[PDB]
Amino acid sequence: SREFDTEALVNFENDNCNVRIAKTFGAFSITEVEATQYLTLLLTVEH
Amino acid sequence: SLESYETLKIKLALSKYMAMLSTLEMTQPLLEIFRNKADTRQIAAVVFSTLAFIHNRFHPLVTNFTNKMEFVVTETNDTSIPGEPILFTENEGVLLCSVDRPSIVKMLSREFDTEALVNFENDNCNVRIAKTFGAFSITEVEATQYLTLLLTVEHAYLHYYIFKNYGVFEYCKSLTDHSLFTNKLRKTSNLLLSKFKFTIEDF
Amino acid sequence: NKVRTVTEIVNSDEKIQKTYELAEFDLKNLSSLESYETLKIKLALSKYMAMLSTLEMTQPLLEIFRNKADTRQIAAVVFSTLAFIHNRFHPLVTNFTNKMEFVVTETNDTSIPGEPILFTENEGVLLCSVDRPSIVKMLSREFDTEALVNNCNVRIAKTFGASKRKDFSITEVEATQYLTLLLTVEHAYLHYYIFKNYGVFEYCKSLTDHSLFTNKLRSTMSTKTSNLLLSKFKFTIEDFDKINSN
Amino acid sequence: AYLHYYIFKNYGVFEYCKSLTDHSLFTNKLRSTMSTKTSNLLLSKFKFTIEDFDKINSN
Amino acid sequence: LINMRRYRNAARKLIHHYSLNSTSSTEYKISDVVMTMIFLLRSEKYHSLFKLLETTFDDYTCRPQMTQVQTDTLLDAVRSLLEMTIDLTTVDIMRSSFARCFNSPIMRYAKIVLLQNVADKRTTLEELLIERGEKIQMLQPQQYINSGTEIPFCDDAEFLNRLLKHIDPYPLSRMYYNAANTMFYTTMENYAVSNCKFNIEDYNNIFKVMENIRKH
Amino acid sequence: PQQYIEFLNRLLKHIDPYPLSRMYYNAANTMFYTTMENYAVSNCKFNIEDYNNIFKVMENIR
Amino acid sequence: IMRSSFARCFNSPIMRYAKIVLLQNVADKRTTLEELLIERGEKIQMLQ
Amino acid sequence: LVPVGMAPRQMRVNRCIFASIVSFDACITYKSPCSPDAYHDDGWFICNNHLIKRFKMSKMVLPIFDNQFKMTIARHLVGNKERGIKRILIPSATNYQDVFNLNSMMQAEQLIFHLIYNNENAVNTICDNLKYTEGFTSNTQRVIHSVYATTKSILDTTNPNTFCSRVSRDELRFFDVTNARALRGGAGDQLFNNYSGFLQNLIRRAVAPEYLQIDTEELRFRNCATCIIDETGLVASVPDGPELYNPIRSSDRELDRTLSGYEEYPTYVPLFLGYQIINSENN
Amino acid sequence: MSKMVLPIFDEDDNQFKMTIARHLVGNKERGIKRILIPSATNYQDVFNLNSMMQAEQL
Ligand SMILES: [Zn+2]
Repeated sequence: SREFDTEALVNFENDNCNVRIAKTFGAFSITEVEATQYLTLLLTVEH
Repeated sequence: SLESYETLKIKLALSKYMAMLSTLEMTQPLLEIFRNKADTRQIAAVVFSTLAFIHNRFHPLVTNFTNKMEFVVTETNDTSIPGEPILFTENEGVLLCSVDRPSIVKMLSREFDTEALVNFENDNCNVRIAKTFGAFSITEVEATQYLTLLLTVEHAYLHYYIFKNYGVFEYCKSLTDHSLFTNKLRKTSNLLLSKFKFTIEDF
Repeated sequence: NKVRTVTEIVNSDEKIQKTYELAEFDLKNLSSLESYETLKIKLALSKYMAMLSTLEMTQPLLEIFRNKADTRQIAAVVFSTLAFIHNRFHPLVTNFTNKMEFVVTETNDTSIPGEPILFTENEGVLLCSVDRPSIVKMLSREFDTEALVNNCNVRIAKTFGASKRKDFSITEVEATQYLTLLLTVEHAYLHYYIFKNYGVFEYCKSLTDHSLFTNKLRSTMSTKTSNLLLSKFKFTIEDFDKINSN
Repeated sequence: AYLHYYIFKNYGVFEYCKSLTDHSLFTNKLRSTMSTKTSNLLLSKFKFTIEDFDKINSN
Repeated sequence: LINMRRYRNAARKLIHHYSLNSTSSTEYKISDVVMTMIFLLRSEKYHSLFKLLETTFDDYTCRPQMTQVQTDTLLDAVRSLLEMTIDLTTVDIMRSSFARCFNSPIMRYAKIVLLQNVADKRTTLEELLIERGEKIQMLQPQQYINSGTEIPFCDDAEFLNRLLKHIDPYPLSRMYYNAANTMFYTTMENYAVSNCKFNIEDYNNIFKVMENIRKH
Repeated sequence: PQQYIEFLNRLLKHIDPYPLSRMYYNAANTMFYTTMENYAVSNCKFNIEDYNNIFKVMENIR
Repeated sequence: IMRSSFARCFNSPIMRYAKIVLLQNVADKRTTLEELLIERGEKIQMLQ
Repeated sequence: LVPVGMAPRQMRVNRCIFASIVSFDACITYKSPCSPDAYHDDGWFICNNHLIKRFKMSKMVLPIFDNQFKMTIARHLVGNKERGIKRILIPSATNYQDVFNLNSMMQAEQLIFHLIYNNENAVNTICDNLKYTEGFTSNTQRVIHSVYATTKSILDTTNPNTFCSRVSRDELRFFDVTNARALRGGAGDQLFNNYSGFLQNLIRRAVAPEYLQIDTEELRFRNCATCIIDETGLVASVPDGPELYNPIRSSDRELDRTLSGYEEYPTYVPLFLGYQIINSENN
Repeated sequence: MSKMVLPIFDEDDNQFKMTIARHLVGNKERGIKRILIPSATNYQDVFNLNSMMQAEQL
């Protein structure tokens, strides 16, 4: 239930605006929170 | 004199563009055509013919040219890019040409400094006096408007050539950075944009 | 400030120089930004009014808050506002997860000045405390619908450049009521956000001094979330310095 | 009024407002084009002045 | 004779400002105070309020004593004047404000003050926090919703457009000013009634925070 | 998507007395002013050097 | 205007020279050209 | 709540009846194709898309005048070689069930047709079947009631004015072949009467009269009739002989050198039939 | 008469465009006023040759 800092933190990522613009001109799911919860449980059970 | 001959050549190129316009046979001046949003077909035809004319000039040996192109006349601010009134996107294989009609209309409607500026000219009063003793038209403003549109479409056509020759990726990168064509002529000579220079300075 | 441009032909040396004063473009930009922000805020306010209508409560807002008996509607409105603000900060969120409790205080010895809406957990779930008398007092205070609020050069330039155009019970008074409620709930939501994400001690410290809001929020708000409603204007207390000296 | 409007059209609304505040800008903003290409101003027929201008200014 | 109507209008405006019942802010002057007092004296209806304010001419650091009938009459008179609701707390607020005004000297400049001397013991924000929080925790939730749920967003875009049109002529500047001053004055009233110092610094720190978040 | 697809000597005389240099000046200034207006409306930063590059012509050595 | 002009004349002393003045004291608050510009322009824009 | 108590709001309204078509199977999402013209407050209560799809008809305007009055008019989309049932531009109440393939289209549209055409038996049959089909109570019942209410509202808007027009003295219309010396005209007025009030309004909006007598002036738009009416309904047939060639250039070098920008006469076939009379302008 | 063109086949490249002119005669003119191309027996009367230049008459 603990709130995760998904949006809060900013981290390095593939951010080539040129690629984004080129793509724009050429034109059941799991959330980040769920993935974080799931990782937490997996690591707990790993311990 | 020599420079006058190059001036004559440039004016001849403008006259050829005029022949293209007459071939299009528009009743209204381009200013009114662009002001009239309903004349979407006229605007598209004008742009396409100008692009084909510029293509022929830039590739004199090449007479071929894309004979069909998707067109969209944009009006909203969010549908236009500053500094690029004409755009060439692709809708997954479909080539779209976007036009910023409000920007075109604004540029055309801008008052020009025809009379305001004074520039060197053939002013031999002796010749004038000798002549005095021996004794459908286009205005300077219209010529200026027409040159402005031709140069705008020249910029658009250069971006289009980058798009076709290199691809959409490089076309976008050119839109971002225009340094590719500081050299320009390196074909290009027939493009008026290679005839002069324009610069901006902090002041 | 200013700039200038020079036109020249490649083969010729006759150059034409023109000068531009950037103030005109500055006015254009400022007018565009002002209009855009006004449109955004009015859109948000209309959306808030529309969702409250969707709840479909017969009475108007002030009458609802005056009707002490119908705590149901008060709680519904408060929660809806809180969720709306929460989503405005996290557009992907359309619910509030953990259930919420609500209580409507009725006395000064039960209300806390300066925080009409507040939060406190019962060690299992969060409870929202509401100062309905204070809400009624705010929304009932007579509003000024006449006086205007406010560089003279750019002011005149905007005056001469910008234009003007000459079945809802809403007047500017009701719009003001809705805006006041939204701002109050936004303040309460900021308090609650600091609480949830920094502990009850930090929540209490924030209540004591809101200044902590600066870091505790700007760490996430200014970057990922729509700016605060108050961001539309810079607010200040009249004669603030002399009042502080007092 | 036409001079004001000319300055407006050819120099922007901010320049128009500044001219309204002070007509002196008219000097350059117009003489750049008026005295050269256009018929002189009607007022050009005479030199006008305010009686006791200096003392009035001192007032 | 006197223009009892103009006197009444000035009295009403001054009373609104001094009771914080109107966000409207305007200039006021000794002429206005005199208007008010003369109207109150002339009006048989408002003799009780006239007496209350006149008593402020003395030490004014005192609690007037009234019967329940007297208090009801005074509240009825005030409520009829301002056409609203009201409270003896507002009565005391007006008493204190008018006492401060009367005691203040004639000055070339207006005097900007804060509400105070309303309802003896000075309490800090911390003590109020402790006591109010204890009482709140004692209280029990009148109503609640379950977990999850769903914010009921509207859907009718035409309805949204109609509302937008209806609100377009409303100046955001005026609405913001009115709302902010409403909240500020209600907070002022709460503090003064609680006899706890108002933290002007933190109240302004709220906007400081707004700006600091905006700048990033 | 919306849409898919002699006397010139006399006209040369018509335009011959025109100051070509002034024509370029007017056209370029119109373009630049419109670009600045669009940038200001969009609140987007402007790259002066890139605009110069747009209208930059290199000179050969012959 | 006549009242103000005649008051100025009457209050003025007997002088060997005429006194050249400007109209003033007609209709309390001093307003600047800039403030007049702002207010009048707003009202005009309101007008249709 | 925001709005005044009740206070019926004012906004635009989609007018084509077929805009209300929706899949009764709530689990199946469907969007009907509507031409934007549907949002024009005009005599047309069908959008261009539905008109072309179902009736083979396209809207059109006929300038009339000093003051240029615009008279609504539809035109043929029928090709030259179409025959038999294909020539039924608007089927009659005795033939629409067959001309329109009720089986091939949605139940909601079938109900719409059985409402437009006054077929109460079919409407009742559909209503009862939907009552006993699928989760009627949950949402299908409400959807059906909404569609029925919309159709009935449109029909109640139209029919009273249609009846007043029928009994009207000032405005008179006669849908027949003005060439009385003809056999393909028949009792066109009787057939028009047989049509429903809303259908009669559609016919009025679509078919222009061959002649038009305004007060004392008569304007003859045609020396012939471009369509007829029989028991089958509105038929895109030439009353006198060979069908008119309908190129259908769209939708479903020396020559041009000479024929550059040059006035061109359209090949469309507008609907001209019958006599119309009016007193004053009433416009 | 006003010149006009009537396309016949205009599908892909078959572009039969028969030419045609339009009446410039209202619904009130009659006789000479309505005659478009008079016969040799009456053209002199229909046209006001005397009102036009002798070259046009020729
Ligand atoms: Zn439709």
